[PDB]
Amino acid sequence: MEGLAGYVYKAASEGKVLTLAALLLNRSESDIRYLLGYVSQQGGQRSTPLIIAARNGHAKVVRLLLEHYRVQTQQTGTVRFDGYVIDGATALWCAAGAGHFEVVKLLVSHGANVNHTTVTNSTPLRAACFDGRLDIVKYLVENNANISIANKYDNTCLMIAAYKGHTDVVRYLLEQRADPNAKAHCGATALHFAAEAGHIDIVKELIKWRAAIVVNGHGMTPLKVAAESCKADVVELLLSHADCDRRSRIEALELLGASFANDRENYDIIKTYHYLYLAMLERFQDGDNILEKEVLPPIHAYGNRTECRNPQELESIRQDRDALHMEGLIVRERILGSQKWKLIGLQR
Amino acid sequence: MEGLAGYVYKAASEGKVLTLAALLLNRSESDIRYLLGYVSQQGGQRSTPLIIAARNGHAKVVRLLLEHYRVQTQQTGTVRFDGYVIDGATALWCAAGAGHFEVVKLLVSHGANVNHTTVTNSTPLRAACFDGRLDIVKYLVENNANISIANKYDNTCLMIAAYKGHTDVVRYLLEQRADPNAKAHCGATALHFAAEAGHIDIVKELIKWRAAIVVNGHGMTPLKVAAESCKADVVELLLSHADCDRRSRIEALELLGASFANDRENYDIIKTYHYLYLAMLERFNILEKEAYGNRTECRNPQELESIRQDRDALHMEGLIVRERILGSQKWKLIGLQR
Repeated sequence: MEGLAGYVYKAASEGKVLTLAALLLNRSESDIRYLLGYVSQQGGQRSTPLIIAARNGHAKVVRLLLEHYRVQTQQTGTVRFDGYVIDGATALWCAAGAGHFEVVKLLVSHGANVNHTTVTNSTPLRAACFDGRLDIVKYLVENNANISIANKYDNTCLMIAAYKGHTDVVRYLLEQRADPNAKAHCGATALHFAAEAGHIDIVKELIKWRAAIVVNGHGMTPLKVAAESCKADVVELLLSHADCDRRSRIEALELLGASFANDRENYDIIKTYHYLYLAMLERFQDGDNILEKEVLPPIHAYGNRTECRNPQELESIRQDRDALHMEGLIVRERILGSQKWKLIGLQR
Repeated sequence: MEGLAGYVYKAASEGKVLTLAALLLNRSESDIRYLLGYVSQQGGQRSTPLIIAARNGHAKVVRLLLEHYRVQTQQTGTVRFDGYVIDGATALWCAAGAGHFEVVKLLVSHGANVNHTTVTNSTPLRAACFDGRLDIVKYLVENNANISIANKYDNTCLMIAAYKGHTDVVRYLLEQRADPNAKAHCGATALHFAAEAGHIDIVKELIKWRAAIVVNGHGMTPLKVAAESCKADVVELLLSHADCDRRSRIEALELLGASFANDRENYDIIKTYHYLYLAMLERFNILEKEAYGNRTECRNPQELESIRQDRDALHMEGLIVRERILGSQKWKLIGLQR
């Protein structure tokens, strides 16, 4: 009966409804309950015939197990998604993460908990916003998915939708009273992830929904992380949308300019100089009260190398591909004072 | 495990460095990024273990988190100082404000941005002048802290030092080429604040550095602000020291007198009559005076004498001349925050 569990999982995973039905016919429901509750290990995943079938889109197998062998939707396995290992995953969760709307439709109609949480505390709803499948998104919340359950890292459906550019999902969740101002563990809001990824449509949608402007846990506003991530269009939307002060306008322009320069041989030397110079023009608009650039402390000075402190010194290295890379490094340290921890919270 | 986060925060709170260091022994990298980035909500404050450590002076804990666990000095929180909510406060901003000197250069030496601005554009420099801690002030300036980074209401570190009466910090700032003539959103200069608070030693210093006596947002010179704040020492200095117009002398004295008669049940009628009586000592070519109901300003000294003991009529004469000369303070005070 041990290896009989080998053939049940094979037939369910491959979608062979007629094969699976034959292996279960005329067996005790002590053995039937044993076989459909067996957790197999194969492609790095531990799951039941219910889960692997749901994960693979095999609806006729899912319908057979649900309504004919009366399998509990509660059962949880551990699956692989986007390189991540996800413990405590239900068949509902897998189905929503792989875009199997009719697998999701069956499982719900047989009473599956659409708010069941993985060990990552990820929900079927979250798994669906990850992929931006708005049809599954609308259906789950229509069947009472809590749009406010964040993952272990306090990351929200709205956050990951905003990060991956799913405009339609972002707009929908806000219509469903999603909280615009929730803060993840790192402190970012949905506006931070949208800005950092360059999705200007979602930036517009977030501000039109009265999204608050805040700093994350490292002193960064959406304007600043948009500038560090070199999202020039977002930077120039935010440089006028709010009433950011003179100092905020200069630092965004300088962080933006510096961010263009990191791959030393190939960066656009024009756009680097262009945003660096626009900042100094602003720094010098009044010839009497000049916003002088801050000097680095002596114990952190870049040797005999100093930031250009006037328009002419900047024009002096305008064509020097290497000197402008040096400038960017100084500007970023003079302003910005890892990504692994922010990526793990954006996970499905 | 989310309860373990709070235990690490509690340890960094009380400076209990050793029970903290052990709470992080034998632990994953993913876990410490969770435990050392965890924003805990104690009271109205939101802060990480690095920040409340620095806010409470526990240099033992800050170096533990900085050197052993690679916590970035850019960690920002929200903290409560002097009744205000400060967003974007770094660990170095908190230590400079709560006067923790060896924590400050611990952080600065470890590369903490000395010119970090909070959401209110407050700097670690300003946080230290507010408290008048000259040793911390000079250490930041010697590490190139920009003296001219004013807060979002244009309040300079000179201004706050003057207002809070920190004399030796004022003159040190002026020795470092601080612009004495800078104006806040109120239109007020360090001289105005010093006058309003009555710090005669700082009022002397700004003149010694040739600050300008010009009007503010309410159109009032530091002379007139010192007299409205009932600061008799500095009004007498500002008249005597300068070339000041004679009408400036009738006006400063009259207003100084009227301003002592606010709390009418318990105020100095002796001082209210005194200053009003010197005002007409210098009027009565006799310079005459510039009608609410049936109550007009006192003309003759016989009229001022006839109410010398009427606690109420002097109060009314106060309100009357107070409006003749003049005719709010909330955004001035908000700008004077840390």
